[PDB]
Amino acid sequence: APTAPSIDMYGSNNLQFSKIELAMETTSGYNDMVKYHELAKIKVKFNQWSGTSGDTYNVYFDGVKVATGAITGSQTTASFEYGQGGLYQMEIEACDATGCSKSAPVEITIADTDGSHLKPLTMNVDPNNKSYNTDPSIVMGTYFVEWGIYGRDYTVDNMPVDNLTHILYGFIPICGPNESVKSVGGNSFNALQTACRGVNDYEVVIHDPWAAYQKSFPQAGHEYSTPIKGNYAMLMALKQRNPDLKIIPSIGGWTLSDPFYDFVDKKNRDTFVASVKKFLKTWKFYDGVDIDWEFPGGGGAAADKGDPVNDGPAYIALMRELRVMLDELEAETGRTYELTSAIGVGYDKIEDVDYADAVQYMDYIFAMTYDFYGGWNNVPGHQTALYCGSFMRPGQCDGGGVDENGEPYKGPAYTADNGIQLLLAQGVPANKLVLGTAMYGRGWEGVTPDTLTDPNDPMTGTATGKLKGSTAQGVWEDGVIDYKGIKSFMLGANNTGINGFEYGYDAQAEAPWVWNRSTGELITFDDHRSVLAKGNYAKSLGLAGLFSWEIDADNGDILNAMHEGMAGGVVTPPNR
Repeated sequence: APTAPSIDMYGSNNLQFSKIELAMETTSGYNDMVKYHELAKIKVKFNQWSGTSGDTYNVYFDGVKVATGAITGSQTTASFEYGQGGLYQMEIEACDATGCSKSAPVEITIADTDGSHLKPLTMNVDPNNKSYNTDPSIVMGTYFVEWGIYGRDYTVDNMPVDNLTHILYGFIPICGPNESVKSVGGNSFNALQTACRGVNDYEVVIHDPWAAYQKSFPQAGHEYSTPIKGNYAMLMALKQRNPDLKIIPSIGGWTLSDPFYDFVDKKNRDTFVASVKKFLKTWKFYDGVDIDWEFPGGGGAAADKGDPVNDGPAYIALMRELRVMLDELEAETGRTYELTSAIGVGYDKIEDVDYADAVQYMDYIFAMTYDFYGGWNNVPGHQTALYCGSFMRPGQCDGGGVDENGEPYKGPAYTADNGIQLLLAQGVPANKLVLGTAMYGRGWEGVTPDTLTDPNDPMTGTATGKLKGSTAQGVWEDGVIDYKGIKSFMLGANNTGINGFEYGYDAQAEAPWVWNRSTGELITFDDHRSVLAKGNYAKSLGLAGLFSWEIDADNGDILNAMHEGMAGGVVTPPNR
């Protein structure tokens, strides 16, 4: 007396209460599927069927009073709000003037999107990824792709997190013009139309809610009724394991950049910046935002887009206004938020943005020092080289030369160093630049020995088309192959070549190749040596560190070599 509350355990997903409502077993518009609440609504039914009811109840979490209210009669509903996610030991107590009696304790879960209710994620990482003691100042970045969980079968728990400082999550789309998404075929454009139903143009949405939060991952302990699932629940648990990990959503990319070209109208930036603030309030494991606008001024997937007059000032303004917004979130939350961007480094991309201006709002620029050459045409070259290759013509490297038809080069050749120097020369600080590493090759076929102008160098040949292969080989798209695929099908464990491929390296460029003389297949990629050279280069220049696209395509070798090449190095972190 009063009789002790007895808690009705049924009808509340095992006393799991979530700050976020996520539609399950359906795909619909983003605003229909996801609803976040600053306070979780907690409802607990208890009864008291024998004896005295009492007047008032108290709820305790781990022995601390968190709520109070009136006992109704022999069955009451405890009803209150709670902000802090976590697992708690709950007891419900009933009181009158004679005394108090409490229920047995029971575990309650309040789910939040920081993973505060989650144990540290159990990892399953390829043991070929080694341990290193790289100084924590240095960036060690990679992209994890949302769609990597299907045929690529590579999931949040496979990531070598201890070897990473930054995980960039590709990709968050923007609602609006998105015809470039059609390039990918399959259901990707249609999925985005669905996600955007009922969403204002220029607002961010989750492209694939199945992958992001609906799919149950048994390696993460997910059950079908778990309130948050998918990659997102796993990234939440991953940050419980490595609290210093920075996880940042990457907006745009190659096929998702079309809406960016309408940011010349401030009204659209305003709509975008506001939706990003809300996305970050909703999805708390995220530590800022990365803008991958490919590209201010054009030259991206959309041939009918790009304005070299207006896009640069739009990008700068975008950065300015995103930084004002993240400073708000910082004031509101007490956390630190980073603002980053992946950018083209061809001279004709750099010249369209005044980065001396932009960079003051930014923590890091991810210099996309890859995709210099590839299967879109029949011209071999080093796709991710530091320096000018031996294949290049006299004056090709600095742009003063003329091509084979006597026509002038329009600018310096596509190499990582030409791009970095252009950036530094404008006043972009070295400690804000992160150098890109490829975890993939680009490739051709038809490059047989008779096409070569220098018989020692297949970069002087001519292709007949793109490299072809199967997904099991890591060829997910013609002319592109996962690094792990090159290792399995071209290098072999000793790196001396298998399946009729030979290995070669251009010492001047700092760039490897593998070439099968008989099929004419030629692949340009990053290997251990070229990545060690990129780390050396980053050390010499005082760059922020290295990042890579994309970790699912690595087998440990690239990330390991990223680490090895920065051994001993330290950098000054930036300020925004």
